[PDB]
Amino acid sequence: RIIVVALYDYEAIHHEDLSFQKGDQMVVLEESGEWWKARSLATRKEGYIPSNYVARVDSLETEEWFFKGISRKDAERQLLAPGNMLGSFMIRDSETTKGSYSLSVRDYDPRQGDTVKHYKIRTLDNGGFYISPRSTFSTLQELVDHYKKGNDGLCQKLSVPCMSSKPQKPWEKDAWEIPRESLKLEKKLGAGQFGEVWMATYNKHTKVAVKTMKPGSMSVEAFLAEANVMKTLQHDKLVKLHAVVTKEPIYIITEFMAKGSLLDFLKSDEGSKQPLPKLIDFSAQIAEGMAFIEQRNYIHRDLRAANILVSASLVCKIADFGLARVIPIKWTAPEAINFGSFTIKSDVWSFGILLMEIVTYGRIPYPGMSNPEVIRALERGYRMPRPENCPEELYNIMMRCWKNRPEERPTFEYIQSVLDDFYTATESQYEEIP
Ligand SMILES: COc1cc(-c2nn([C@H]3CC[C@H](N4CCN(C)CC4)CC3)c3ncnc(N)c23)ccc1NC(=O)c1cc2ccccc2n1C
Ligand SMILES: [Ca+2]
Repeated sequence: RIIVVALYDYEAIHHEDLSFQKGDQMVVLEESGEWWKARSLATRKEGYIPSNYVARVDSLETEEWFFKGISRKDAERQLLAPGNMLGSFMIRDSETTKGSYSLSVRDYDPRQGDTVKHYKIRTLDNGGFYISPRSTFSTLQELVDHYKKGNDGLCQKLSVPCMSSKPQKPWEKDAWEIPRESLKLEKKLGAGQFGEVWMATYNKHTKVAVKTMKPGSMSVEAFLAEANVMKTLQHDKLVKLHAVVTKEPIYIITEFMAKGSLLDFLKSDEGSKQPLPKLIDFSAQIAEGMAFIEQRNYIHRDLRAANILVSASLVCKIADFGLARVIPIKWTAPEAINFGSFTIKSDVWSFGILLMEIVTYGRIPYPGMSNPEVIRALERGYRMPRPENCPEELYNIMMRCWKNRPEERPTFEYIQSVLDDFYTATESQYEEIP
């Protein structure tokens, strides 16, 4: 008999899903991935729940101050998000020391400003935890209680856990292919050569974006096999593919991103208020999604700010992964223009051009130059000059992306790592403490 507790409130919106409140316990009847079948102990109702809204009773996940599967760089992002404060903290899974835990605390340095600091939490036998050998605790819960009153060596005494908002509800179960009838397409957001993008609603309670495909050269079955495969390549930095309407014209359904494209966003008023570190943070999120593509041995083919989407919390996600592989020379590598050699390394070239888009708040690449003019300039070894608000070191990344030989271009794994810690010396990623 397996009992889970509700981490968040959930209101049912489908046929068989259960509503519940935070703290509700439930008996697990089935584990089916995204949705579990359960019995509420509160309502005695049987039905489906999102499994990301529950954790085993008394597991660490149930604690306000604990964040499962969260990286150094995400801890920092979350802790730097609106809603938090000096001393805001989390205990999380250690990223570099598998099986152990780390503390992340919101701090403030005069010389640099709001920062997040990291402390290794240490474990062995005894089942105990210490950050510094003298100060020892039986449970993680005792550790947090300590560094809540007074900062015994810590940069900052702990105040309140980091802020969590509720996770995205998973798409309805068994609803990869849906009837068109399930959709209300409410606002045309854009339209072009291959179809349209619309703001829609799926069965009344879910806002989605819908891409409608003009019937083209491509087959129907040939288009769905790619979507089918693309849907399995889920990542936090790729827009979520939810569903498809298989009858012509093909509708593609993704999560809705509140801020539209990175390009429009950068050019908006709020866009122009983003300081360089944030612009750098955006690049790092994009590099992360591309690291993932890279590691799975895939290729985007059409990387640029028009194909990056911004959520309302300002999370960047790569869009149109898969599409340019079924179906703009200024973002394309010379080998790809000249011979059609598209590779992860030609995506790397595109990433450098996008990095320039971000630093220039959406200015077109090679301003005042035509496509032909660009082709020849690059052949003569020209590169865009460093803009004003661009640190030399950020510009060197761009230059490395634009090496004429594709083999000499960095990997996205290395770009991400450079972008992630652009203001942090390796030695300084984790605080010391006697
Ligand atoms: C639902 O499908 C998609 C939707 C979007 C999308 N575009 N826009 C704006 C962006 C600015 C635009 N415009 C810019 C210019 N300004 C001036 C006006 C506004 C208007 C439209 C959005 N706004 C909010 N949420 C969204 N999800 C989107 C992008 C890609 C896909 N599809 C895929 O990614 C995809 C297709 C696909 C096909 C096959 C396999 C995989 C596949 N995938 C992952
Ligand atoms: Ca250190």
